[PDB]
Parts: sequence; C-alpha cells; structure tokens
Amino acid sequence: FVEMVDNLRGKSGQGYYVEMTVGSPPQTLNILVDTGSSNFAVGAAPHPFLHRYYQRQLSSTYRDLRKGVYVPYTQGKWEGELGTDLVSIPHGPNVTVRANIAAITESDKFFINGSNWEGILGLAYAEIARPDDSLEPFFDSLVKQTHVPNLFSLQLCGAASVGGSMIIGGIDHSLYTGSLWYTPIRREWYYEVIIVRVEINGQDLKMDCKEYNYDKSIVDSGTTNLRLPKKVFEAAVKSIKAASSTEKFPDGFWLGEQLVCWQAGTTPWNIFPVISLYLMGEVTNQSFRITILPQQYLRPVDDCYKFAISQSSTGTVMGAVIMEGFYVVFDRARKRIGFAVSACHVHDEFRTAAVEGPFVTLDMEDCGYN
Repeated sequence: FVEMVDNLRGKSGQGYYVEMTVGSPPQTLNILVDTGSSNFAVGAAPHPFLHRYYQRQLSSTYRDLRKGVYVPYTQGKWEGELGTDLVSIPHGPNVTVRANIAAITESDKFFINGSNWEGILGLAYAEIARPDDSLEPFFDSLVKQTHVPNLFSLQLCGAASVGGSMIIGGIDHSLYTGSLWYTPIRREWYYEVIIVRVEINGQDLKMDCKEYNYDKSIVDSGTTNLRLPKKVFEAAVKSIKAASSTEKFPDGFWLGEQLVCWQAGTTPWNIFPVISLYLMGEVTNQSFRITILPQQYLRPVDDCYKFAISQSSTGTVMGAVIMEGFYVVFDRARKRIGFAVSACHVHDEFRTAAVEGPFVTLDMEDCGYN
C-alpha cells in the first residue's frame, strides 16, 4: 500500500487523476478517478486540449468490439468505439487485466483545456454504465481476473496542484486517524448513501430527513462541491449567513460566483460554522456523523476563497469538499462506505473535524427517496 500512497494528482477544481497504462507496448495516460460514473474512456484522437491520447492501432492486444458508445450530458458529451485491451496501474496493485475501454473519438464540453488528464475511470457500478449495464466496469474486471480484494479507498488531500491517494484492494492505517465508521451503500448504481440528519454548529436544520436525499445522495470524487438540494441549500446558507453575520458578503459569493478575500493569515474562521452530516449506520436505528470544518467548504484560489457549497436539483452530492476532510473506504465486498478523519485534512487550532457515533435515529429507511 505504501507504493500507492500519493498516486493521485490534479489541479484545484479539475478533479484527481491516477496514472494508467493501456495496450502492448504500454501507453501511459493520466485518468480521472470518478466514483460518480462507470465507464473507462480515454481520448483516442488528437483533440487540441490533450497532452496525449490512446492509439488503438499501436496496441497488439487491442480488440475492437465493433460497437459504438454515446454519453450525453447537460449540454455536451463524448462518443467513441468500444473495445478491450490490457490495463495496468503503475502505482497500484502489481497486476494487468483486460478491461473494456471506450476510445473517445469525438466530444464536446468534456475535456478541459489546460488539464493534465486524458481519460476518465468510472468506479461506480454497471447499472449506470453506457451503452447499458452489460458493459463491465474496470473495477469489476479487476476483481474477477485477479485476487485484489473488492474494495478501494480514497484520501483526497487537495492543496494550485492537489494530491491524494487511491489505495486499491485495501485500507492504509497511516491515511486516517480515529475510528472508521460505515454507512450502507443503499443500492449498487451510484455510490448511494442515506443522510438522516444535518446540523450547523451543533444545531439541527430541522427538516424531514427526506429533504436530505431528494432524490438521492452520492459520494462523488468527480464533483468538487458539496451539493445540496434546493430546500436544503437555502436552509444551510441562511444558517451559515447567520453564524457569520458578523460580516456581510455579496450575494454573488453565496452562489460561488464572487469570491471573498482577507489579509494573509487574518481569515475569520471562528465565524464560519462547522457542518454535521449524520449517515445511516450498519445497525438498526444506529447512525454516525461526520463534521466538516469551514476550511472544507471555503476553498482557496492575500487570502481569497470561494463558497464551495452549491445547490443541486439531482440530490445531494458529496464531492471533494466533503471527501477531502475524510478517508473514504468504498467497501464493495460488504456494500458499505467507511468514513474516518483524514490524516491530510486541514484543521483549525480550536476546532477539529471528526467521525463519531453511535447515535440513535429511528425510521431511517423513511429518509430514502422512493
């Protein structure tokens, strides 16, 4: 696991990528680690934004599946040719597997001009893979063709150049402090979880827990901000505004549009509240909570910051803002996600993030959207 430490890189806001090799001889490419999708797709044509791209033609182990794939988004997309090839992770388990690979030949609003990654590694389940759920995801192929345990864990450390660790096949004790608590993976499509309670500075937001998961909550390393549903967002903001009322901020800030600044070293942290999210526990009526320091939802860019919390219309999204404060264990074998304080989280001198429990929370099932 020591050789896998620090195997993730990236730029603030551009996601984390891991190095991978494809084909024979091996072709090196930087790949986005995305627990919010399920396809393994790499640029395979010279799009001007790419540092490099996969060249099927030059791989003797490449097998054309003679089938296309099309992945649409809000206003963009990516499309390409399906196939398989030998895949390896230089700074991961010492193995090589044959996995499905989408060779992206055309795309819009997908690649980022200036980024250092050329592909995406979807670590979610087949249920949401494209063209359909018959296209086996990389991790499923990794587990079936080798003896790597069915689980991986992520330590996203953020700050500009960011860094992190993706431990494949296990858990690394040196990456976290304290206890590791688990929440059930409600269903195997996205890494869906259930939030049963939210508190700001210890005070309950007082909302039917359903509002917290309307219409789903997921852990997504591919999303930057903590995204909360409308109603939840407004309540959270109002509460954060009140706590920091000691100062005023232009509406554009609470929208992540305009940033706020302070002299270097004079950031009024004490005025920004800590946020607590209670997650369904492993035991009936049992739950636990994770707390976020304001240093998590106020990301750098003297000292200036942007509000890293935004509203959602597609459920709660626990992205880098949340994940960077914790060591997240995606225990696929046991359909659960574990959280523990990260050994690389940024912390105040008077306040400390945490993962704790147990708590008694009744009718948690009702919190889930149906």
